Formats: sequence, C-alpha cells, structure tokens
Amino acid sequence: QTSQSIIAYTMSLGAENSVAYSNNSIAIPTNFTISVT
Amino acid sequence: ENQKLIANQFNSAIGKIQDSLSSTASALGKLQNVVNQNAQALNTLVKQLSSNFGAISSVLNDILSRLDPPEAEVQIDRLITGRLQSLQTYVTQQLIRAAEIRASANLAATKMSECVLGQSKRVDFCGKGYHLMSFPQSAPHGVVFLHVTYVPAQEKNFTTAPAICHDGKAHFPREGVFVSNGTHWFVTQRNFYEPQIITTDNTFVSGNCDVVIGIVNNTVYDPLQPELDS
Amino acid sequence: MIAQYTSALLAGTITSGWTFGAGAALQIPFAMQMAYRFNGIGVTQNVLYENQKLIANQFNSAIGKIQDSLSSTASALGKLQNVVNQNAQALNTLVKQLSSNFGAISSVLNDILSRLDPPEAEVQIDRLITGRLQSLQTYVTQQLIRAAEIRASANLAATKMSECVLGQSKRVDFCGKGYHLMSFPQSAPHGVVF
Amino acid sequence: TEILPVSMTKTSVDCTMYICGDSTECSNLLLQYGSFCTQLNRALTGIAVEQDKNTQEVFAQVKQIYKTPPIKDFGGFNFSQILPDPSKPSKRSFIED
Ligand SMILES: *[C@@H]1O[C@H](CO)[C@@H](O[C@@H]2O[C@H](CO)[C@@H](O)[C@H](O)[C@H]2NC(C)=O)[C@H](O)[C@H]1NC(C)=O
Ligand SMILES: *[C@@H]1O[C@H](CO)[C@@H](O)[C@H](O)[C@H]1NC(C)=O
Ligand SMILES: *[C@@H]1O[C@H](CO)[C@@H](O)[C@H](O)[C@H]1NC(C)=O
Ligand SMILES: *[C@@H]1O[C@H](CO)[C@@H](O)[C@H](O)[C@H]1NC(C)=O
Ligand SMILES: *[C@@H]1O[C@H](CO)[C@@H](O)[C@H](O)[C@H]1NC(C)=O
Ligand SMILES: *[C@@H]1O[C@H](CO)[C@@H](O)[C@H](O)[C@H]1NC(C)=O
Repeated sequence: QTSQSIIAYTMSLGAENSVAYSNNSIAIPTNFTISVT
Repeated sequence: ENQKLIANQFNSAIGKIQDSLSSTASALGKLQNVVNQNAQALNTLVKQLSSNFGAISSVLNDILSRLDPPEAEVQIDRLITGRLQSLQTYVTQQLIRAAEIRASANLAATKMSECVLGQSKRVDFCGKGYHLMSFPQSAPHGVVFLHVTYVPAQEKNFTTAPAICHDGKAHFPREGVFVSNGTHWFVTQRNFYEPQIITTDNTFVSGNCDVVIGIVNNTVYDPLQPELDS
Repeated sequence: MIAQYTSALLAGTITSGWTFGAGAALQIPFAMQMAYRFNGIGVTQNVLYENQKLIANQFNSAIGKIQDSLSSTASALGKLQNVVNQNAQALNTLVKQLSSNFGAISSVLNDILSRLDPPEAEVQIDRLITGRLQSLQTYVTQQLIRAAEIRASANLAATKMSECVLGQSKRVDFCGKGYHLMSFPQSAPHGVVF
Repeated sequence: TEILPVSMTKTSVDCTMYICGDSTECSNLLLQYGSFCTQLNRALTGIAVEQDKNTQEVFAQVKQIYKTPPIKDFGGFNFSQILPDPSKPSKRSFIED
C-alpha cells in the first residue's frame, strides 16, 4: 500500500486497545454472531 | 426467541463458506496442505529414482548394461543404499507425519466426540468462541468441522459490584454478573446481555457488608409478599 | 514482542479474563473473575469474596516463593532450561560432527582437498558428505521428533492458554495440581511459564 | 508453575555452507546426491514456520493488544513483578526477567 507500494513497518500486534478496567467497570455483549468457523 | 436470527446467521455463514471455498485459494489450506505434503513426499520419492547418490545413473537397466559387472555390483550397491535411505527417510517422515496425522485424527475423533457427538466446554477447542455444534464434512483425506460457535458481538459498559447486600447479608450471583446501567442493578449471564431483576432466586446469602470490598447496597426483592397481598 | 503478547494476555486476563478469548475483551474486575474461577471449580464465590485478603496474600507469597526459587534453585526452570540445553547440545553435536571424519582421512575440507587428488579425494569427500548428511538428516529428524514434542507441548500450551488463561479448565490436573483458578503466561526463553 | 516449552530456536541450515563451507565441488556432489537438502531445508523451514505458529497459537490468542491501566486496584493481587515494568528498555517483568 502507499500509487500503492511496498511498506516495511513494525508489526502492530493488533490495535492498541486499553481495556476500560476499574474496580466497578463491566462489559457485557448485547448481541452475538453465529460464527460457523 | 432468536431462532430466525440463529438460522439465518448459520445459513449466511455456510454461504460464506461456499464463497470462501470457491474464491480463496487456501480455503482448504490444511487439507490441501496435507494433500500437497503427500504429493511432494511421493514426488520426491519418485525423483529419487532420478538421483545418483554417487552412482552413474538411476534407471537400473543402464547401470546393468552400460559398464562391466566387476564394479557394477558396487555401483548398484551404492544406488540401492541411496534408494533405501530415501525409502527409510520417506517412511520415517511418513511415520512422523502420520504421528502428525494421528494427532490430527485423535483430535478429529475428540472433536467428533466433543463437538459433533457432544458439546466441548474446552475453550477454543471447537473454534473461536463458545462452541455450539460441529458438522463433519467428508473432505478429501480429512474432515471439515463446520464449527458453529457462539461469538458475542455488541459489547457495552455497565457498573458492577462483587456482592449486593440487602440488609446486612452479602448476596452473590448464582450464575452471572451483577451489573447496572447507572441507576438500576441487574444480574446478567456472563456471555449474553439479559438485564434481570435481582431476587433471592438468582442470589444467595453469605457473610456481611464489611468482609467484602466493592459491595454496594440495593433492594433484593421477594416474590412472597406480592402473592400474599391478595 | 513475545513479551508484548504476553502482557496483552495478562492485561486481558486481569481486565477481562476468559471473555477476551471468545471475541473482544469484556472488562471485569480481577476479584470478579477470580470469584468466578472459584465458582468454576465447585467452590462458591463467597469463599474468595470473604477471604479476599487471604487469597491475595497467599498468591503474593506464592509468587514471591516462585521468584525466590527462581533466583536460588538452578533447576527452577527445569523444563525450559532443559529444552534450551537440548537445542544447544543438538547444535553442538551438529557442529562437532564437522570434527568427525566418519572413517575418512580428515574432517576439515581444505586438508582433504589439498592432500589428495580427485581420484581418491572424490571418495573421501563422498564420505564427508554422506557422514555430515546423515548428521543433517539425524539432526533434522530429531528436530522433527523434538518439534513434535514442542508442538505437543505448544498445542498443550495453546490449550492451556485457552483453558487456563483464556478460561478455566475443569480437566483434573491439567493446569496444575489442585482445582485450577487461573494461569498467567510468562514468556520465558523459548517457551512459556504458566 | 508449569514450564511449558513453546518454540525451539528457529534454525535454518544451508548445506552448501554447512556441509561444504567455502567449497564448490562439495556442493556439486551434494547436488549429485539428487535432492536431500531441498527437502531438508523444507523440513527445517516447516519447523521454523511451525515455531512461529506455536508462538502465535500460544501467545497471539487475541488480535488486539491490551494495556494494564495505571491504577491497579486488583482486589489486592500484587501483579507488579508479574506485569511489565516501564523502566527496562527491553520491556519485561521482574518474574520474566
Ligand atoms: C507489590 O510487590 C512489590 C514487590 O515485588 C512491592 O515492592 C516492594 O515493596 C517493599 C515494601 O514496600 C520494598 O521494601 C521493596 O523495595 C519493593 N520492591 C520493589 C521491586 O518495588 C510493592 O510495594 C507491592 N505493592 C503493593 C501495592 O503491595
Ligand atoms: C444482532 O446481530 C444481527 C446480525 O448478526 C443483526 O441482524 C441484529 O439486528 C442484531 N441485533 C439484534 C437485537 O438482534
Ligand atoms: C464505558 O464508560 C467508561 C467511562 O467510565 C469508558 O472509559 C469506556 O470506554 C466505556 N465502554 C466502552 C466499551 O467504551
Ligand atoms: C436502567 O434500566 C431500568 C430498567 O428498565 C430503567 O428503568 C432505567 O431507566 C435505566 N436507566 C438508565 C440510566 O438507563
Ligand atoms: C474503586 O476505585 C475508586 C478509584 O480508583 C476508588 O475511589 C474507590 O474507593 C474504589 N472502591 C473499592 C471498593 O475498591
Ligand atoms: C450500605 O448501607 C449501610 C447501612 O445501611 C452503610 O453502612 C454502608 O456504608 C452502605 N454502603 C454503600 C456502598 O452505600
């Protein structure tokens, strides 16, 4: 990719999510996907 | 209560399986990989019938009828040493790869048992997410498990508390999590969001409001009083 | 970056626990998921929710004992230092097989080429090639057997990450002796410490 | 504390240098042995990609990368020597160090 070219970058390991942790924070999924893996 | 949704997501996902198999090259990456492993094993085996290993040639007829016997015996001995080491190498990598295939097949038998013949509670054993049911497909020299998994999708945030003591008795969730949207406290199963009102049916009593930290106050209702009201 | 994956695994385990191994990370206090992991071994959640200081102190003392036994006992990392040593001896035997003549005149290439004309240098170099080539097949086939061992233990470590870190395993003695609560990956060299 | 091995040291061998270091006719006779180092190197390369598979099936169990918040009220569970320390340039933790 950028026309588009070949790029050599440090691998991201994925998006740097910061979990909204606290002694009272909870996350619940309201929906689901039937994944036919 | 979501039967159309699960059925339609299953149908859409198997349709995506069709599309991925038709379009993606390595959609059968593991089984096409193993078929190619067998193909290269056999092809290397056959091409070793074109390898010298120090001999003049590999087609035995020209070794026999190209030069004098006295050292033709030695040369054919070298050729058979090379062929026999090639066959031993082939057979021992067939044994190592058959230990791989037998780990895969003991895993596929364990997967048939715990995925098709039952439900596996092992995490990520029948696919990423909470496994529902697998389907065997008699794919060439292998099996394709349509790992129907449950993947929870739309996360949120709520306020939680380890225990909810009503009148000095810490209440705990029988199975689920104590959560709140900001003003009302609900208990929800750990893997899908149902806000359920708090009652002694899904909460049990142990301890007091001090030995546990994070405990908050909320009413834990009782169903006997409204029934006795009339 | 192996340690960054390990730190993300620890952060998901502390913050989300098992729920990040199914889909996205579902944040949850650490006491919550430790209580739920008691609940998953037939021990009620109230045990931790009323002994929380005791569980925390026993955990801290036990990991302190882990660090003490690591700093003091040489064979604390018996399995991983064992595997690192197997790799080291495999490579060192491979190297010293360049000091093995396998019945030939010498094990060094230049002396073989210089001392003998091709008439018999051909036979000698054939002996070196076949000896070091059986050495390579021997090394590589024990690397395949040992990589089947490392892949059995790595499928075991992935199963253990899933069922011990990314979840709680009800399999008896699968994540340690006793009723498993939660494992922590620690990316020790060429392996993982649970 | 279970010490599980995950990855072997990822080794790739060039026979034209291993068997035949700085020697040309040795490589010619190695080719005269047909094809063993093609499949030997494919075995070792499968081993190395297998080590990366091992590492990413053990450690890369999730797509994202999650960070421990600066405030750590983990009910009292001290993870200081478990969680990484921001002091070391090659970042690890005390236990991991
Ligand atoms: C968590 O444990 C660490 C030890 O790994 C504690 O840090 C030590 O604390 C003691 C007493 O305060 C000091 O004498 C040491 O010098 C500290 N060592 C290091 C490396 O920091 C830390 O205080 C503990 N944290 C909590 C909240 O208990
Ligand atoms: C849940 O996800 C499905 C698709 O997987 C979507 O069609 C639906 O609208 C979402 N919400 C509900 C409440 O089902
Ligand atoms: C929930 O609210 C908190 C603020 O208290 C926020 O940090 C967090 O990101 C929210 N949840 C999500 C999933 O964004
Ligand atoms: C929380 O849910 C309850 C239950 O319906 C509702 O009455 C209340 O208004 C909600 N509060 C917020 C802030 O969403
Ligand atoms: C939770 O954390 C907040 C801020 O970190 C703090 O003010 C509060 O006292 C804590 N409560 C408990 C029960 O730990
Ligand atoms: C709960 O109520 C008791 C007495 O009614 C009080 O002592 C305690 O501080 C309250 N806790 C919270 C978190 O409001």
